[PDB]
Amino acid sequence: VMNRLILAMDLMNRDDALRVTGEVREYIDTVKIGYPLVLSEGMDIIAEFRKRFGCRIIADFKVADIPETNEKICRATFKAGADAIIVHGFPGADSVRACLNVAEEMGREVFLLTEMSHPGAEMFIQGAADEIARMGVDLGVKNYVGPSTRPERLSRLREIIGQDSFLISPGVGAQGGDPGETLRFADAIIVGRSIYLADNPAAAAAGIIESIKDL
Amino acid sequence: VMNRLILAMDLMNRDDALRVTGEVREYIDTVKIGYPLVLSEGMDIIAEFRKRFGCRIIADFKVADIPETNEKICRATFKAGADAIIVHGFPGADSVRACLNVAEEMGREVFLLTEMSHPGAEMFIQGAADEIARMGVDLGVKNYVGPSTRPERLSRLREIIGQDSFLISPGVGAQGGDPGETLRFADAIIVGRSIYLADNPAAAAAGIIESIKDL
Ligand SMILES: O=c1cc(O)n([C@@H]2O[C@H](COP(=O)(O)O)[C@@H](O)[C@H]2O)c(=O)[nH]1
Ligand SMILES: O=c1cc(O)n([C@@H]2O[C@H](COP(=O)(O)O)[C@@H](O)[C@H]2O)c(=O)[nH]1
Repeated sequence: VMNRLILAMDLMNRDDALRVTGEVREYIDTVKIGYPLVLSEGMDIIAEFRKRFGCRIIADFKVADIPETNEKICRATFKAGADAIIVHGFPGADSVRACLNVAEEMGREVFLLTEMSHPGAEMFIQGAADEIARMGVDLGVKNYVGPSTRPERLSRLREIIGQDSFLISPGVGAQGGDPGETLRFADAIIVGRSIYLADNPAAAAAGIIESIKDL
Repeated sequence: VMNRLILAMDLMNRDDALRVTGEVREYIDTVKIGYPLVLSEGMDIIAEFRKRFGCRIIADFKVADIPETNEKICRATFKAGADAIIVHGFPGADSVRACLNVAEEMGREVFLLTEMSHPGAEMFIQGAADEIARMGVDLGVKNYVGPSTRPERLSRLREIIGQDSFLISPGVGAQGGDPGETLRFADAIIVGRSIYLADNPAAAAAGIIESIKDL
């Protein structure tokens, strides 16, 4: 992705989301849109963004249902124009396979979320994360999400998925993660509040890119 | 809930969803609306249903993000009129607490999803489910979701949460679960395809209720 930086656009107002995304567009080529924005403004926001900014859109819907419901969620999401969808691995292989099947049918991609970045991830997800990543490899998953807040875990996850797999990583900035250290293992970093709550989002994005280019 | 039966309305078309829900309204008082319908027709469908049918609406969004994002998802969901939201417990206590805080602020309820009903739930969720339920009890959660497909697990979950807690259970019908056996442990059953794909949804609902009344 452009500059290895993905914007997590979690503002819940279309006008503010459009303003900030437009201000930082020269620095990115991929926007992660999740439920905070979609549940506030509608699924049409995905095609609006894709068109207005010509960016790729990753729908961060942390899909985590039974296979049959996961298939429906993925079909609705790709119909709305999303390029990729983020899926939880913890509900198991059949639930992930259902998403992979719809992505294959529709010419799109699935990102598998392994370990999460927040403190509570240590309770149950962390202990299962290596196995979730191995499950991804066995299912043919090529895109993964891992935590900026725990670079030693990001390293172990990169070890499991290999160098050919694409790995993106949230938790940079507000949650404490560092751009440069995270990019030692991930291909791209996801950044939300550090950019969208900044007094000058473009300056915040530029600052991050400068520290990345130096790597 | 009326007749201890909750309709899982996972049709993706507003006209079909309204038709089926209207046909079975005399047999229920609670409709579970999830992402298949919301991502296809918009969040306004929640208030439309609540108004048209005078039913309680559980938003089955399997919330499974970091605390900050979970708070935003819950606020948007309750603003749309949902009476309750279903939250995954696998992501940990801070993520669940964020949802409980918004429900307290807005006078609504949180249902904690413990073990899931599909086969893949055996891979990672089942091994953590008793602990997820105990976490719910420690956080003060009073509403839970457990699997119709594994009544021995539903029994163990009921044992952990106590008799005062409210427990609802999906996996009845299409996934193999039985109404009567499930109601030995759960307060209400969730039924989707067995009713909404039936040639006569009202007859299917009536049939289930007749077998429930006999209990
Ligand atoms: O483990 C994970 C997975 C995520 O998708 N995310 C998501 O990435 C973004 C992080 O945003 P922020 O930079 O404001 O902390 C949010 O949209 C969040 O939902 C995360 O923070 N941790
Ligand atoms: O463990 C769980 C948790 C759920 O919410 N569900 C949900 O309950 C419904 C089950 O519907 P059905 O009766 O068609 O199998 C679906 O909406 C599904 O997403 C489930 O099946 N298993």
